[PDB]
Amino acid sequence: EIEVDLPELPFTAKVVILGDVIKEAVKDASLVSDSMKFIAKENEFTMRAEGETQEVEVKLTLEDEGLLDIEVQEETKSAYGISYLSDMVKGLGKADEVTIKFGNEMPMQMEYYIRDEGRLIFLLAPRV
Amino acid sequence: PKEMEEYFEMLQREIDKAYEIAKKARAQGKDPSLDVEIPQATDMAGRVESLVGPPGVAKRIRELVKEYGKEIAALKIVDEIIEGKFGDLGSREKYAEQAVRTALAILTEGIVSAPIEGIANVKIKRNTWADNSEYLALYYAGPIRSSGGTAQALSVLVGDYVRRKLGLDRFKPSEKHIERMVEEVDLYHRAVTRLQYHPSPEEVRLAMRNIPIEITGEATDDVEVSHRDVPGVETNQLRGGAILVLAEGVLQKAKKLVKYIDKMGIEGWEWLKEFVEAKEDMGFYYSLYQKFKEEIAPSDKYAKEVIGGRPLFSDPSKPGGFRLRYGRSRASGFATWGINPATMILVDEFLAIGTQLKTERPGKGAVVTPVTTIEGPIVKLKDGSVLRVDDYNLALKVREDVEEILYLGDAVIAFGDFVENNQTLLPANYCEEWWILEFVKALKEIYEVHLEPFTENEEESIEEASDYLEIDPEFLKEMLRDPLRVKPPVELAIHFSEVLGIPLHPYYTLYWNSVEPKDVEKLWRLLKNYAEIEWSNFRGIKFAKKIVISQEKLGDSKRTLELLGLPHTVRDGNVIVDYPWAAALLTPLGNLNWEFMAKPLYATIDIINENNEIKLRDRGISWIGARMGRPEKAKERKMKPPVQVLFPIGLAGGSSRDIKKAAEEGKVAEVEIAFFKCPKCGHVGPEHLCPNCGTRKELLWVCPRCNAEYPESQAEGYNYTCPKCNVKLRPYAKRKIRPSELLNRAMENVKVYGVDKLKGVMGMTSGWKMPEPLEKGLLRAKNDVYVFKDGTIRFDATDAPITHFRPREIGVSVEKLRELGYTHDFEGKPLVSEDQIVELKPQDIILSKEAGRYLLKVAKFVDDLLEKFYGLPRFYNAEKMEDLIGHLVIGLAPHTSAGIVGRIIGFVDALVGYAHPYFHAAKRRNCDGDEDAVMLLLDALLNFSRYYLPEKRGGKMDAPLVITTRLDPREVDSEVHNMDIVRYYPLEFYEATYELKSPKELVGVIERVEDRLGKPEMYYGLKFTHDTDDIALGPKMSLYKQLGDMEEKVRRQLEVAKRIRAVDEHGVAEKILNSHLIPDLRGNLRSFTRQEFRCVKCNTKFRRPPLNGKCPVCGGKIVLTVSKGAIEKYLGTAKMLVTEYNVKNYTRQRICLTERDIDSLFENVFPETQLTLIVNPNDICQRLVMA
Amino acid sequence: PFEIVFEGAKEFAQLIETASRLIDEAAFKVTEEGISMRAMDPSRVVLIDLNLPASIFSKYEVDGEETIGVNMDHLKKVLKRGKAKETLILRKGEENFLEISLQGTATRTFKLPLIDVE
DNA sequence: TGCACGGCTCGGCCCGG
DNA sequence: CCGGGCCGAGCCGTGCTTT
Ligand SMILES: [Mg+2]
Ligand SMILES: [Zn+2]
Ligand SMILES: [Zn+2]
Ligand SMILES: [Zn+2]
Repeated sequence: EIEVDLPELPFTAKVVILGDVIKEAVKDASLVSDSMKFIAKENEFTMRAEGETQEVEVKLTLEDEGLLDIEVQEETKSAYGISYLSDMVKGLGKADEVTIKFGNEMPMQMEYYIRDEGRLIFLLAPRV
Repeated sequence: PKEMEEYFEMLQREIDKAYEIAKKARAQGKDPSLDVEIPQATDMAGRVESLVGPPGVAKRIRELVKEYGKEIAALKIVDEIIEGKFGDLGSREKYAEQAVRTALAILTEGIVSAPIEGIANVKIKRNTWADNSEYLALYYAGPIRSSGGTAQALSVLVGDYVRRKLGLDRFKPSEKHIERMVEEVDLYHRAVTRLQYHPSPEEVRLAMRNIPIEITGEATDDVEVSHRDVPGVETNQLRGGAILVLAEGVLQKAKKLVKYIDKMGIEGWEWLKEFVEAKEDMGFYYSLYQKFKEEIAPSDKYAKEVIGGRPLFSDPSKPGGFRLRYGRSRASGFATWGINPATMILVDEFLAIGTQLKTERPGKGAVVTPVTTIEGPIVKLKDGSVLRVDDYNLALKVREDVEEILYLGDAVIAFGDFVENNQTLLPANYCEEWWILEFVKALKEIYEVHLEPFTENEEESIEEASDYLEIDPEFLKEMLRDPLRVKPPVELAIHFSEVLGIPLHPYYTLYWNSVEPKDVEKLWRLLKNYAEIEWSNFRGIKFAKKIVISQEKLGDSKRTLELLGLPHTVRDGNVIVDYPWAAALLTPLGNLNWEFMAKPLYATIDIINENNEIKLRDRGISWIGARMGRPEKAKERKMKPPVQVLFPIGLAGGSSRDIKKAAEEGKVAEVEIAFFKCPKCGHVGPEHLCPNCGTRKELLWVCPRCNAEYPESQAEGYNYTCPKCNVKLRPYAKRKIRPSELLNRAMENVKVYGVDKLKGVMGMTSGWKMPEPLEKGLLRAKNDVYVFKDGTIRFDATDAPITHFRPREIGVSVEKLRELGYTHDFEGKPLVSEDQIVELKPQDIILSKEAGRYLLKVAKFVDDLLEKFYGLPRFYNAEKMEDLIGHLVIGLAPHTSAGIVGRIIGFVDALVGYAHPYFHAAKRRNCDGDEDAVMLLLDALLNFSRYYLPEKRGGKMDAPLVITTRLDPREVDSEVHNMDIVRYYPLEFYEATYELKSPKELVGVIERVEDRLGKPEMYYGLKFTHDTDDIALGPKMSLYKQLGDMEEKVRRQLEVAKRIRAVDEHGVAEKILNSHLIPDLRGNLRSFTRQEFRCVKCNTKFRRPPLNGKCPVCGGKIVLTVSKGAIEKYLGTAKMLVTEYNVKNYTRQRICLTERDIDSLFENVFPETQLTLIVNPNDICQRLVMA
Repeated sequence: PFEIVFEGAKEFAQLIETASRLIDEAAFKVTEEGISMRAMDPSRVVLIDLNLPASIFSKYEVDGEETIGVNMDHLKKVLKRGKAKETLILRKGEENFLEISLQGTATRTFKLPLIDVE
């Protein structure tokens, strides 16, 4: 047994989406690049993946069906690996809500509920 | 004096700190031995006593060496052992063997493994055929092929001395012996290796008929001679180890061998000495060129073969190639070259830091290092402009527009490389380090003011000089401090040349002697007639500021401007030459005041100097040729199939020898292994501790004949011989083991459950067949590291030299350096800044970042081992690669049996291992393409064992049987004794270069490492000539490593050859390449019609296929060994080369017939059944035939 | 600068994948009438010709005529990333980069560099 | 001693029936 | 939604001018 726990972190931006969109976006980023960048602004969530030469751009708005809501304390952006993201996001259901919290160059937190009471949480570290 | 002693004391302290923990862990009885199996030495005598013995010889070796020397001491030790004062041994052959081993260990400093591996046996044989008299024979094994020419020659010499001292007659062969030896030499040359040497039959006959000993040994290759059944020899196959010592030993090292003999004062080899003796008006620059061509003739042996994908960077001694510069940089000099990173970039990054290239003049081979204080290429862009790309960023920026490389750049080659190879000095091109000496001398001779370059001068002299020359004193100080970076403006250089009377500054000298005087006459006429120039003034000196001439009027004289290396630009149909480079061209020509006229038997510079008042020196007169080979390397070490634990599994694991998979399926494996028995209860298995009671067990000795088992205590009483029989016992026997139970016990022991794969070995190659604990394998698998034959983890990398460094290059703070021990900089001032230059201590190393990444995993594995398997506190406690600074390693060369300790101080971002030249010499390495290993000290201490070494013959090569804790420059090597350690070469050297002298005539004018030997100042103060901004600046990976296909490789290589002006691709490159593809095409085509079919299930090979069609006595099909696609894999590239370039008709017809021959052989098996829609795919064969 | 809209990106992906099996590089000719392609395989045994007039396209907008070349593998992968009911959009600006966007449940745009083919 | 071809086996994806 | 087909990986092999 090894004890580890992280205190509550100040998460400037918080967005809840569906599993399918994140799954496809991670797949595309892996197709082009090796890392992903999570950028969110007022009523707008976008996720990019810049390859050596190619480019991928996915953007969404609260008015879109992909997102359910957004609340951005201030401008935010960060990057994470693609291997771990593909490992954890795989197996997500289509009709599943996923809550994502992240800020500036600090670990992202993803979580979703099991039968309205269970819960599974991930804590992905940043790059650089 | 005292800092060196403190340094060595700290090293010993850290070594003791590691050794204590290694001893504590090993005493718990979980390993093959109850103590560490790597003793530590301090000097040559200790290494010799450890490696070969006999005991107590260390004191005698020390005293004799201090009295007489090395050779006399070795021979006196031979005599002392022969007399038998170290204890009775036995027969005569025992005495001879012991004496030869000890002596050959003494003479080679006891590093290489020749005394232990090369010499297999010494025996006395009778000359039965003629006289029956006795003579001595030496048996040589395979590992003698690696020792070296000097080692082989000294082995032969010491054998001859011992046999002379033993009262044995000379060896006397027959004529059939000579004929068989000649045939063996020829067969080895034509079937095994080129030997890098090939003596003539007469020379070999002389040697064989004059060699007083029998140079023989067992078979090593699968080839049989025709002169069969020669008496006195127990084999009819190739004895490679016996002939290598003859060819590359005494014969190839005659000069050094005879020098050694003369030093020893032993006679009888006068024939070899005699063999060695038998083997033994006009303008100034016109004459100099003639004489230079007469004496130093171009060499071509380096470019006799070009492979596909490895470019040729210059033709032999062709202008426009590598400009020779005499000097030694911070990180070059041992055998390496200094290169500008801009030239690395502008050749498509085929050159990277640490890439080897086969050179022409000084030696054969070198490694490239970045030097930013020398010049880069001069290129011609796609719009017709000329540029001087002396900067790395500019090279990155303008790489796309480059159309031709007019000049390639400089190469800095040390004076100690010319002394080593005995090469006549080539004339020196004019440079800044020569101009500064002339400037200082003239100032002193005219004004009586004393100044010195590259150092600090008194203020009064600076004020006097500045007042006399009327310039800024600060500028004078700066220019004298770093003449290679600070240069005066062109007008000031002209003023200096007017006042003092010295040639023009070498920066503003163009390549005048690269054009003919008639071309300069034409250009002078054009400039005088149709050019518009703007003049200036400076202290009564008029110089040009701009030249504008229309392109149409200039005509075909634009090539003269390009061959002079003159930067200009083209705009609106005009050619413009700008401020610094208008006076560079017009001042030598007298500002168009005296007409330029050609003369016979004169050069351009001769006419300029005869007519002009400001003199010039030839900026480029010596060029070198080089070619690519052997990219760099900083990779790990793995066995042919990767292994993680030294545990036999057999075929129960599959092709990949997966122990975990075999354990899962409940399989039972039968393999040869060693069992141990617990004395108390009676547990038996392949373990060192009994699980029930945890007490050390005893090895079981088994009689092969009746399978009786005897514990270690019992077998000792029986002398390891069965009582019921009369045969020797064995420590092992074929046995059955269940992997599941053992793996589960190991997993429970270390608490490591998630490991998916665990690779093992098919069978153990040692004579004990002891297995390694499975816990170590599990921890290795968990931490992702691999094991080596002796039970250690190793990392291989190319090696480069370094003597001074900057704290900023290696990313270490000044406070950390002060903690490590560094306090001053190389000039004596305190260390306070990270931009200063600090001298490196002899045993401090600078690893790469790949090495750091791998050694982090190794450190984690060692910490886990200590915490889990042994129950001791962790040692390294590292989370990032920079937590390893201050920790020791072991350096080891692949052909030696002794290592040396080193300390980590920083990391760079290249793929080489930087270290002091003494460190590389201590491993007997030359630093011109060699690769060596490193391992953490504690890992080797805990893991290395002598019971895991293969028993074949060379299982002891490349193993740390002993480690050296101190470094002594007097006994590391002999090539590093020629390195130069001066801050700058004197004027006398530069003036003597023009006389084409030899380096030995001026060896006392330039201080070398040899001059300081013995005195305390051989670790203390060494210096360099050229500085460098960064030591790891430039491309880090060769482009050769990211090309996939052979056609793509050849295409890129040919494009590079096209760009460079001094290569001449158009036929030479393609012909030399075709003589690398044609041999493959023809050899594979011939070998197809006489192949040998093999069975895909077994490995039995049949001369001709079975009539049935399937392997009898097997259940598998029959396959080919030379497929159809193996013949014609290089046909497309060969056709491209023939059709795109200018090759002789002979080669074109050869290729056109080869295609037809490939097509015609398969006419009845693969008929051309498919028609095509379109034809004429740019074929050259059909066109040639039709014409 | 053109704006081409195609419904059912899956059928377009299938068509391009079928075309790309034999050949490696091809140049697409686009004019005021439609898109046409033609090439021959390296073995000189198959010739494939394809045309797509403006009638099939839901929205077509082209000025003049141009030929656009690109690697078949990367285009095939990007099209394979499409779905059954999405609408494919081929658009380009002055910059010589081919921008492909698929607008279904969400909008995703890829960039595919151009290449010149004889 | 690095490269180039050609027989297995052996899992991870996929796609359609 | 369960199963074939296809495609890397990873082991064992060969072979590298010659009247
Ligand atoms: Mg070497
Ligand atoms: Zn027991
Ligand atoms: Zn017996
Ligand atoms: Zn068979």
